[PDB]
Amino acid sequence: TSSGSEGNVKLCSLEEAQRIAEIYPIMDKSSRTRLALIICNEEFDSIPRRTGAEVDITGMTMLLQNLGYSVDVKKNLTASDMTTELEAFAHRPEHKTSDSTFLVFMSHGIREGICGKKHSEQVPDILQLNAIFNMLNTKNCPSLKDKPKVIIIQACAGDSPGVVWFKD
Amino acid sequence: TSSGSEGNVKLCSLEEAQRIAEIYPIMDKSSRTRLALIICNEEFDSIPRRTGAEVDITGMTMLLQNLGYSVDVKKNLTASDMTTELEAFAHRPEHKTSDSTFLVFMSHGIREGICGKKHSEQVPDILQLNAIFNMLNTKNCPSLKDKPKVIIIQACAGDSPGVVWFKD
Amino acid sequence: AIKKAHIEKDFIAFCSSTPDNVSWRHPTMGSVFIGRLIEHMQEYACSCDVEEIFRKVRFSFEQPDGRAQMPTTERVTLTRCFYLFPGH
Amino acid sequence: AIKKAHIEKDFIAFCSSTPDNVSWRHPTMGSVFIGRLIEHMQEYACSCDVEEIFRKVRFSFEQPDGRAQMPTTERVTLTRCFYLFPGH
Repeated sequence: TSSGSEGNVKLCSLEEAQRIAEIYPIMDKSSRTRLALIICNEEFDSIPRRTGAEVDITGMTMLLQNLGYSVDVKKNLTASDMTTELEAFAHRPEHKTSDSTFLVFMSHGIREGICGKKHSEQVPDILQLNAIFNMLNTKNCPSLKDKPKVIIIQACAGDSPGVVWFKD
Repeated sequence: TSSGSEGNVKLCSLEEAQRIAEIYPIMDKSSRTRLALIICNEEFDSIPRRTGAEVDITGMTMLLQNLGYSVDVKKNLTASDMTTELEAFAHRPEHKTSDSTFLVFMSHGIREGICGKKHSEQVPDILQLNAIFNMLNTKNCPSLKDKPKVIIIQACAGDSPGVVWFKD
Repeated sequence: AIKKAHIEKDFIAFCSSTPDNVSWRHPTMGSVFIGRLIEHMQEYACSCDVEEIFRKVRFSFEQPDGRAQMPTTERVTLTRCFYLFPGH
Repeated sequence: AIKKAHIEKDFIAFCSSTPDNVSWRHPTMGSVFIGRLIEHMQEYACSCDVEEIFRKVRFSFEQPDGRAQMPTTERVTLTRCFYLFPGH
């Protein structure tokens, strides 16, 4: 049923769970404090508005909650603000009593990385993927050591359509 | 038995093969012309000699042959020579009658990529991973379209030991 | 006593397109990759690990149309299979 | 008639260490990552796909010593499971 906490996510039954040393351990449902962060940039200074971003926010937020994660949603941030927010998210004590995390980044994008709210071709405002990993690794985020860190990115990686032609 | 063509690679039996729409198709063993390339840099101009590289060449060459690939081995090349060789490997007509390929790169490495034979801190000679993919993609290598392209790299990705301390 | 640990481990990144290439977003229906991921997570979280789910997402993009993109898994240091075990 | 195809697809890269970090090589025994890959390919090519074999290789590096490295899978666009089916 969709009225439950897992909503539209198909449930894994007890017989299915037993059928599945090579798996990441899952914490007790009663005591665990699962955390997830979504950063979505809709309104920008120079780059056109990202219409339909609210559908993506709603969708991902509901899904991550369905999988048992408490979801933090932050909107329209510069690359500096994202760095600050990611640093703040890494320091959250709930991670210690969590078995995993989910990071979601949604924005306009270029080859170098994800665009902040103030990005322009003259004055770039870019968050590199390399910076995300660095803030969430064992050195800067010891609480998520040995725990799966899933990063989801909705953005362009450049300008190319990504296609080539071939004949039959 | 190790005297066979597969050597020390454990064989997949007929009952095992049937137990395994979600898999890459395999071409007929009789007609297929599987190709693999190994580029290994042992001798350099400025960077110290890579002792033990011959063990890596022997090991990988025997393994790729065991898995059914005809192996091309090229040694001590500049970044320009590697680019030329990779372009030449992409043009090989055997790829058309092959189901997959294996690329192996073994050398000294930095954060930017793989070192050529003439590499120094003053005059860099680096092959970027981005260049490898570009030469083997559907645009520059149409023969390997829809076919698995496996890239193996033995190199440093920088100078850091890659470790952090934690207490019990 | 202190012990050594890998600085970078147990990471997986899933991007909406390959390097140099664009990702698409419907102005009212939302992003293609995001909607596709949700659909696949809802269906396959019960029976598949995250690496396999992500592969299935890539497969759903296999036949390109007017708006084409190929989602990419990047910088994987997962040493185990990550099952979500939804409902538990 | 012409048809559209993804420029980048069906790729997988397996590197010896994570970005910024070193990879090790024994002067007489060879490279650690290479020797470990061969060992795992010989054992698991029969029963596992390349993505799973690569994961197992990462797992064998899990407990770090004096010379530590974490191999990395990068830029994956495999839309299917690649089994080597050794012997066939």
